[PDB]
Amino acid sequence: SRGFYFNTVLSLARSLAVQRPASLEKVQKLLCMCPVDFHGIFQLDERRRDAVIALGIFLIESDLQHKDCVVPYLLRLLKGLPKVYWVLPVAESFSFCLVTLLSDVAYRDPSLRDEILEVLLQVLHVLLGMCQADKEYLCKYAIPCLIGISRAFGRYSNMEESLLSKLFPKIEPEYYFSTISSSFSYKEFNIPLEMLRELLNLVKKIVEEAVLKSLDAIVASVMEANLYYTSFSDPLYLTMFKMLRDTLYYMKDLPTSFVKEIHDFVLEQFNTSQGELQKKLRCQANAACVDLMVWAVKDEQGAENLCIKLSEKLQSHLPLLICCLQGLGRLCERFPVVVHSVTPSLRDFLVISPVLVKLYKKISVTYEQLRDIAIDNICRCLKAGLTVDPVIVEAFLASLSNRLYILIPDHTIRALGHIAVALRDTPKVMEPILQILQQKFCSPLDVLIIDQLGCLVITGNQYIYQEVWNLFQQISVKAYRHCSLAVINALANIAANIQDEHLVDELLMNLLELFVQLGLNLGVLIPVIAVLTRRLPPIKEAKPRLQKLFRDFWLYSVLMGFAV
Amino acid sequence: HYIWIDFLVQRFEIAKYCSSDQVEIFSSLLQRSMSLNIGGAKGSMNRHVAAIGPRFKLLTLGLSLLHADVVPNATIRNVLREKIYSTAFDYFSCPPKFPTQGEKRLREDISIMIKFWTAMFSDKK
Amino acid sequence: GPLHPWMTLAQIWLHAAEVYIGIGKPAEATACTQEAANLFPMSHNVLYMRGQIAELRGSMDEARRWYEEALAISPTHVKSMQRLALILHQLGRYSLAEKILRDAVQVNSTAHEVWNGLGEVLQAQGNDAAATECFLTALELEASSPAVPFTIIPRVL
Amino acid sequence: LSTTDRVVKAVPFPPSHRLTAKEVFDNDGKPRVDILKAHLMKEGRLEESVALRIITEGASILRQEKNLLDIDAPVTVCGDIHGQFFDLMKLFEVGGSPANTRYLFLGDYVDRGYFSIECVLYLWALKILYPKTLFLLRGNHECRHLTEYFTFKQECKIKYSERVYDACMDAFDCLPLAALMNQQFLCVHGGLSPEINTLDDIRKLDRFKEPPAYGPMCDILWSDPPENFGNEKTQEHFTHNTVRGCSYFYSYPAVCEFLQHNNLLSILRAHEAQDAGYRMYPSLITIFSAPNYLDVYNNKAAVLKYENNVMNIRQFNCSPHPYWLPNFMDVFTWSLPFVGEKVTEMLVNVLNI
Repeated sequence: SRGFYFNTVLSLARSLAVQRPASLEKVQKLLCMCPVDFHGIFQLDERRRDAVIALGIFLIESDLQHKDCVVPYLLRLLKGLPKVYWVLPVAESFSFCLVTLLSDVAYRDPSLRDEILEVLLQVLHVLLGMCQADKEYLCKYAIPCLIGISRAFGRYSNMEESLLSKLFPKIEPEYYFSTISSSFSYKEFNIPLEMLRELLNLVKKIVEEAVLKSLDAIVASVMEANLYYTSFSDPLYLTMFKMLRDTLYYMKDLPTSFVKEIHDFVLEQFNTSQGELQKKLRCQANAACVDLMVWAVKDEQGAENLCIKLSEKLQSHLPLLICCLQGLGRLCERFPVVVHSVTPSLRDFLVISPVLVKLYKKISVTYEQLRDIAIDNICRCLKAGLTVDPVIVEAFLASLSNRLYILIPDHTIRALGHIAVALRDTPKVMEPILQILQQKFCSPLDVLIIDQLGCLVITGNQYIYQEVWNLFQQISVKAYRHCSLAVINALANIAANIQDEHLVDELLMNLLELFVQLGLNLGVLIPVIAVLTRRLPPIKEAKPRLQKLFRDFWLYSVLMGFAV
Repeated sequence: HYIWIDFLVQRFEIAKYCSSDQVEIFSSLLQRSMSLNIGGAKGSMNRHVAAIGPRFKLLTLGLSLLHADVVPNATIRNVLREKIYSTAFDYFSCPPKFPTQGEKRLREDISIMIKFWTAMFSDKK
Repeated sequence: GPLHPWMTLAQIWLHAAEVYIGIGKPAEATACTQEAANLFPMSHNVLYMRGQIAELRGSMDEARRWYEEALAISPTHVKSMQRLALILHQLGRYSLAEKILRDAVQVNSTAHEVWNGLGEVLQAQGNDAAATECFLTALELEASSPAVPFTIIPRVL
Repeated sequence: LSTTDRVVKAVPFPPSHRLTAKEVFDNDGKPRVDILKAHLMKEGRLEESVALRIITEGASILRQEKNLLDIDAPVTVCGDIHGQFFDLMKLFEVGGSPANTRYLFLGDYVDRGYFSIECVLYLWALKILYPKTLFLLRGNHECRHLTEYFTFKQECKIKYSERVYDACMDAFDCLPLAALMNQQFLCVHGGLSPEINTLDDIRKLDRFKEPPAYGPMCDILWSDPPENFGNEKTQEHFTHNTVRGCSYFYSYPAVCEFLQHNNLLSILRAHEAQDAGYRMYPSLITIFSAPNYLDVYNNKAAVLKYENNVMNIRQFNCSPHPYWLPNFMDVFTWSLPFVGEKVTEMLVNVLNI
């Protein structure tokens, strides 16, 4: 659906970018079909935008060749952008693409970072200049351009393949072109504090409310006079808080005054918004403010104060609660002392809060996302707290077992299985786990139990493998009906996901032994045998025992008539 | 041409059993040589008596290719047979004249004509 | 009276079917092309349309057969050889495609798709300089292409 | 064994006297539904004029009914039937006789089952007897495109006539599109539409037509619940159904928003076969009442008894039904090609000595 002109232009650019070095005259031609300046006022059509994009991809993939000629063209174009004639809005997407390729170029080479950053703040300063200084052009093409350049301020990729390259494949991206406020997802760019302080000043200036009322009023006046946007306040609000979180998400070693100031600003905004909202898009902004507050915590005292605040909040919007859980996990992993305070609240929430029951929730016959998120938070919590207190996990699974003896048992079983699988690097903790699973039989929960123990078997330990084979062999020799399809599915999964070859051959020969033991609905194991054996090269020589088992199996198969 | 055609014949005889890609090349080479223009002064082939060897040798090679059961479909065979018939008829559109070649080089022409006659007679499908 | 009204009717039906081909409705296209083929069963353009509908359906064999049959009638058709070269290149045989492309460019040297396909085939080899030159030729030729060929207007005193 | 008399004598030979209007309707015009039910279960047919009279009077009754029926609880709600007449009979056995049980059917009387005309005749007779207590909704197959693509048209032409088929189709064109149940539930065959936010958007439709290729009524008849339930990270209420080629899937937030804005509890629908006869997703419940779908699915059927603000699922198994060759094909069409093939082969062998 790309067309013909676009596809061949992209093919030409990509073929150019692989020829290193590439002759300068070809790039000069490429700039020749690129637009040129007319008295400082530019024009734009689809083909010129395509040419600009293709030149950008060529420069990106060209291993940073001949930047001295193209980069000045690009910065002149971005300088002339605010008054570019125009023939989801196209302008915001074009600005998104150009800011993206500029950001990738800035990350690739450090010598120009100051220049690119400074022209960036200059152009947003100019935009701030005339936004609050006609209404049709400003509404149609100025603020949408602001949103487009806002969507990708500082986000960048650290991959072997450039970022825009993934945006335009060679044969998910369309999602980025269909939403309203989507975005993208360690050399620590040396942005001087003055630029960051200026950016914070702009953020504080734009979050004003009176300007939002004025722009909404003028938009309504334009709409009634004779566009795709309806109300700019909420999308804007969301956009500036989002990129304020994202740009400062991963900075370290900053002066404490700036941290204190931003913490005060974010807490003020959060409490004001929370007070106002007790009367939709503001929930994501509240989550962003919460994340900023978690990042803005440096002392233990504030850490447990925040933990208490969230703990009161939990036992009273869904993404807000998810981000609250994520922030609680972040605090618990960053500070080990608060573990003893955070584990009881989360454990009680899992084993009891009514919100989980309502989410699960007459229904008479005659949920998992928050569940496993909390379970992963528990795993992170105990793997962070095991550095200080080695006996905390013992009391922890003692409490879980106590809850087990005293629906909810399914949650307990799943949690215990997750702890057992996640903590393979621990001392002999899995032996008590298998002990309690074996002793906790009696029962429809046997299916969940057998699936959990199969997941544990996937780990691949010899002793647990021997015990589980004893149990499964006894179960098979016994023939309940409900625990036969379960066992065959379990061992099929095991054979599908065993890695170490020693146990592979051992289980293969032992399966053959079981099959020959079945020699007095019988050949139901042969799909599992085929699934296992499709993972090895042909057998030439082996133990004569295995040859005897194969001979017996073949003679039994032909005598039952399974060969024909 | 008299020896080039012999080289082509032997190579085609080998390639008929050996491979299955040179067959298309041979078919394209044969198809683009003859034409269905039996008429006054346009046949894409000389009409002198002294050049009846290569003509009928090529026609016999085409017939042999047609009789080997190699071409899959049933619309190329119609075109090939029509072109062969057209060229064979086109040869006979001039007043008869007597041969001018030497005593040798004349026996083999008669032998080739007899071979083509036999191959044409055998064709019945 | 003369035979040219039947040509006009067949061209009408083919033009009608071409719109259906451009939107993705194989059944109506098949009905229209069968109706057109009721008059002339051996026309090459009707075989081209049959190959088009077979390719849209999703078969890589019937389209090849139809294209070969069409090329066996009029060996100077460019669209048929272009499509055959495309499907052959996507199949894997990289030998015959170059020869067909060279024959096509020898016959006519104003169709940009020929240059584009030639460059795409050459890219899989490694001599990408000639591929870039072919791409340059293709887009400079396409820069001035008309809706229909200019030779439609009769050349008569 | 006799070469003229029938071998399997326990099957009684159907009467060749097509029943007249006086034989099926009593002095007051009420259908004798026990007689009619026995005859149709015996694969008996009606005279063309009586079937046409029943269908057009029923269409006229629907025509005089409102777009949105105000049916009160208690009710037994039934999903797709798809021509499984003997399973419709089992459904009525399990749910209770219409003489003392209120019923709502969600469509798909035709399409895939080979007793579609018996289903139509029996449901129309019940509609005659209980015009304000038994209701029949439209499914997406109750249109010309699918009934002409599948076998219903051929069935009509074999057993009745093409004109009887067209009259039946116009009656299906008369079928109401939706129900407002206990002021709590929107009941439709398929589901929701981006263009339906209130019951009045349904009430305002013009239903007396062939279903269009697009729009809210189409979506009502054609839409499905999504593949993943409870983990819908996506934010779009309705997304393009790439399997069907038209209309949309609707999401759980969409349903919850519609229910809250309209003060509704849930939505009752059909359209997708279920191994148990039902699925509970509560914002949504699908009910499916066609057991052993296509004679191969081996599924159970269920009905939903809605009473006293309780949704009581009642399951039942499939029942035997008489056999038909595909597409109601006759023995001449089936066997004559093979006869001609084998006789030609023999002649070829006789000559190729």
